[PDB]
Amino acid sequence: SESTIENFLCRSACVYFTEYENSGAKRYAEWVLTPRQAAQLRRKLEFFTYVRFDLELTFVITSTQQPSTTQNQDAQILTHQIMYVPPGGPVPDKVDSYVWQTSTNPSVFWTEGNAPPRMSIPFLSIGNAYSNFYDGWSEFSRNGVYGINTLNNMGTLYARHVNAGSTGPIKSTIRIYFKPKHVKAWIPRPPRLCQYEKAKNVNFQPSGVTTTRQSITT
Amino acid sequence: PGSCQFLTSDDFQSPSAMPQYDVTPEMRIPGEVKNLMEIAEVDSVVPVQNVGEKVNSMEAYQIPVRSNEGSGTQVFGFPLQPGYSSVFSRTLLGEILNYYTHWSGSIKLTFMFCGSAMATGKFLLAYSPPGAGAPTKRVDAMLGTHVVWDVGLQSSCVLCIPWISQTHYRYVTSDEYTAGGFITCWYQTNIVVPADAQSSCYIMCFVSACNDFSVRLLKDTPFIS
Amino acid sequence: PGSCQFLTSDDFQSPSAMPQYDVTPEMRIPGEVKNLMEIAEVDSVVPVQNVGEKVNSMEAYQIPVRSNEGSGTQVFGFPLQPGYSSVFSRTLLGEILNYYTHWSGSIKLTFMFCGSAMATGKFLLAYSPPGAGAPTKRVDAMLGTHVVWDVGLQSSCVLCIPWISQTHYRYVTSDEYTAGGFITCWYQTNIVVPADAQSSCYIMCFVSACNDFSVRLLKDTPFIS
Amino acid sequence: RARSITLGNSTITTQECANVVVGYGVWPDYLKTAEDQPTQPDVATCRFYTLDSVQWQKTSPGWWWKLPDALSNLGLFGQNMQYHYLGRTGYTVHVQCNASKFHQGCLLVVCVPEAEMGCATLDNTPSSAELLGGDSAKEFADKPVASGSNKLVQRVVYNAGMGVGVGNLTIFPHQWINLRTNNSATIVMPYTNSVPMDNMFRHNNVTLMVIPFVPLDYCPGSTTYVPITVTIAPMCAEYNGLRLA
Amino acid sequence: RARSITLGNSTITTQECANVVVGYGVWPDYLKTAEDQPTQPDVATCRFYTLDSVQWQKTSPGWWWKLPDALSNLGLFGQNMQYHYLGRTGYTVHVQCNASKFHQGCLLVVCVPEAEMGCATLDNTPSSAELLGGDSAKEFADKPVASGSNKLVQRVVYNAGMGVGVGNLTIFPHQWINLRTNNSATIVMPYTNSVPMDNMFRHNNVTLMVIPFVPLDYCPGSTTYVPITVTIAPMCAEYNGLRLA
Repeated sequence: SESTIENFLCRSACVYFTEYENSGAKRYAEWVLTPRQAAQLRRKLEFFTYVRFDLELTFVITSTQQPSTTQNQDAQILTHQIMYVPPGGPVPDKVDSYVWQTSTNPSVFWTEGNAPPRMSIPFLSIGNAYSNFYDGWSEFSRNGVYGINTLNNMGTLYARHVNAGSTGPIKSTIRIYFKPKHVKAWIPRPPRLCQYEKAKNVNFQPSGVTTTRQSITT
Repeated sequence: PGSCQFLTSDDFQSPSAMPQYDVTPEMRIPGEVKNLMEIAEVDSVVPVQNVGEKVNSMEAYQIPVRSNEGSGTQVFGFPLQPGYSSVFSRTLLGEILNYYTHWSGSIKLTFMFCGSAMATGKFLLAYSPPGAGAPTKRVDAMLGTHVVWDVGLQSSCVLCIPWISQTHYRYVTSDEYTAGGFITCWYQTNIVVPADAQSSCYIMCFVSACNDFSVRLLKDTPFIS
Repeated sequence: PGSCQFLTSDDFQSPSAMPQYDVTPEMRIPGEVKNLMEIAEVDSVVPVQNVGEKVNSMEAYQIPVRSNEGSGTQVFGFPLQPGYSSVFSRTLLGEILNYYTHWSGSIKLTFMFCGSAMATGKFLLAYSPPGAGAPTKRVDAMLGTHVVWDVGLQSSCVLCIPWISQTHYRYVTSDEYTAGGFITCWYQTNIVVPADAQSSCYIMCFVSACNDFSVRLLKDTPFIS
Repeated sequence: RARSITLGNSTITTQECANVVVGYGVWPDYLKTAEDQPTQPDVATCRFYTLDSVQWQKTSPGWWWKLPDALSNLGLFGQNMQYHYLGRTGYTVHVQCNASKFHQGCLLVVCVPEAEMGCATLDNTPSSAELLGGDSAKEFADKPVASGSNKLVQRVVYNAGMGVGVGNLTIFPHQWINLRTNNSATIVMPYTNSVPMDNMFRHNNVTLMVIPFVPLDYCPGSTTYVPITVTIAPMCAEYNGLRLA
Repeated sequence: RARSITLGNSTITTQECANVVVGYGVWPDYLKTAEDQPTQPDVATCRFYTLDSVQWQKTSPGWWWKLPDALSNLGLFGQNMQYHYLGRTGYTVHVQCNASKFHQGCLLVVCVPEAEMGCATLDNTPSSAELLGGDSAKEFADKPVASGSNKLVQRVVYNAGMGVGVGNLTIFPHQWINLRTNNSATIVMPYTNSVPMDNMFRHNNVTLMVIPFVPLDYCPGSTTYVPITVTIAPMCAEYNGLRLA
């Protein structure tokens, strides 16, 4: 009963943690949607070849007062904007760009001190199932990289500070949770055995089959 | 109390970021997984000879059998705990069982003698009950739950061990488990081969599951570093 | 989680700023648009000759045909991707298709020979399958899916190309698309005119859509600066 | 007694009992968008394509043949792949192995879908030359491939080049070959892919792996190898229509 | 094809055709004096007791195992004989022998009742040590045992130690084993004795003799022995009631 894929692949897993400020060089966050960065969830997803699911994104945004020497401070409430760029959509080159205003990118404004913001993304493949494993080239020409189908593109995620609250410096961290929903899986395949190296490929270092013992009669 | 809080394990309805978008209909792709138990019911080769450099090669799986010096000597032996045990923790069964904290059921074991079509012998596969220790000699093994396996007639012998359950919490590695049984093989007779036929032959083992298997309290996998 | 947040793409009920105000009833105005697909089904003149200063004039649309030096020479040619292609990205069809990221369907092409009522010739309209490259000669074009168009009998020839789909994400500009077909015209016979009749004549093309056309994932238009 | 199975021009000999292994309980049937996406089926393509035999010796790790790539050069299948663009097909492997009663060994014949191989160097991906072998099988390796600045596919036999345990490859449609009981293996593979039709030159649908778990052993005087032989038949293959609606 | 016969915990492999030899046309059934002589049956005792294998070589006269004595030390049967006093039992010998097609020989498996052995010295009787061998078979001899002042049991193979012609032992329930046809022998022995119940430590009910009439022969290179294997199962055994009327 706990072994159904709905009960095996529907756990809120943290897949990204970063920090952006109201002043300074770092002013926004970005993260191409891809589920292969967290190994604990990648290893569970890699039990099947093709998986079709929906995503529930939960963001935990917390702001800390950066140490500074600016006198006479009195902060206001901070408002954040999380803009989710759908596949084939314009992406911001800077914080105060004109791409944050585009209407086809469903951004969500959230005011500090409430329930965490949350939005649900539907199946975004132009095909019939996401492919955990691909045995081909991205392009017909030699230029195409091996094992990278352009059909598992889930989009990108940009976050920023709508306004600078106080006159002092403030750093805000954003944690992203991944929760797959309505999961269907096809063609089960063996577990990893080896350790993971990169997020883009299945490259690995050859390892033993299992752990050793004193003797065969032990 | 209990509202305006974010709990990781909650099932609520979420506002769709992109509505008015027609998702592609589903198609018929072969081999749809419904439950993880079906995966745990496929026989998987068991590395019985995980001794030294044997693991970093292909000979870890094969079990060596020699006609000489085996009047009644033991061929092999291992405890009967799938998950948490060097011989079974890496199979399909063991890999599924290393996700749950509580599991009980029955295990199926299949041995396939891989030798010439002209070799004949006998073996004495014995099953020790949980509390009882592994047998010291061939007689002790016979006075129990044995199966005399003749490789001339049958080329494959199947077992169905019951009373298999979780023996420890978290993850432990230990030889000779107290609450688990032991499967041992003894040379009842030696390998009898004619002229111009190799007398050194190998065996292989396949571990599966059964209809009466339960798995509860899913946790993290300990093989991730 | 998911409450007390402003999401741009949400459908909720809003409190009316001005209630108790009777809006004017609707009237019957001709030509009510129900879907954008109907607009994409009106034939639009296609600028085939978008070569140099031809675009900044009216001769971009007209295709020049000369009887002399055309025993088997090619008259014109272009890939078959509506949106993202110089020849079709600015028509009605292309302008509707530059709003969606995923579109598949069939395209209708109409050619109208605009010359004297006394001119006769033949043309060889060929359709190259997606993977296959554009034909090198008139023979290669004939050994495929051609249509021999006689301008003495018929003054207009219509085609219905299928397998038309999105070839790239975002916006790309490229001649000779890999996953798209090519439409080319060859001079089977030369233009035969009597005395006191111009032998230089022009053609025109009209691109439309079909009932089997889909458009999904609406995005921003790239023609806005 | 034996049998004969005539598909088109080809004829092959098989045992009365063949114990066929249908892939996922599904027979490779046809496809069940009108004028927008016309499709045309090809029949003569179906027939028995016999690949070159491979000699199985005592020191032999294993082999691997990509099912679409292997026939990319033989008959109509090799031709159709060059002419038509999109195509969907199913297969029927017929791995047969002939050795006397005085030989001993064991082989695993497994059809793996989307067998994405690894690379010696973690930074880059394997070259298509070291990945695709046409008109010839590719062999595994006993020891690990030395890593460096190269695009050599990882080919260790135990990791299988996909970085898994070679004892768990049974999850996929498979069949064992004990030289003392079974002498052949038949596996019918349906069309497994996310899309109804795919380009056949840019994507391998299925991969055929034959790995000997138990080493071949024989007494001095017997033939020092065993000629494994593979026969592939494309089943229910259809391609895009090149006509004009 | 083979078969499996599960008696209690034990399981044994046998041919589809076993040609069982019921002893005297009688199956070893139960017993058909109220309170004066109460009797209690034991069931778990029934099971397959596999004795140690014996290597049959070219120079091998024969063997002999006393059916009550052989199991006097193994499991419940060994225990019950020590606890209860009077007991009646029936047997089911399963002499199996495995050798290749390149071996040749012939064996007689005979169950002899009241096999009273002779003694080298006519004046005295054989010692129980040279007569009873527990957990190990006793072997015959080629040449006569030298007579003297000793209690050595006469063990010449031709006289059989009972002083008869070894070609006439066929009168008793028996079975031949030709290494080119038969590979095993099954003999079901009923309870044969003057009394309904007898003391099991003071009287041997049946004796099992296995004598090779034709010597084992093989060419240099084959295994130089043949491991004969004996399995005994006590059948319908009952013992005296230790209760109080």
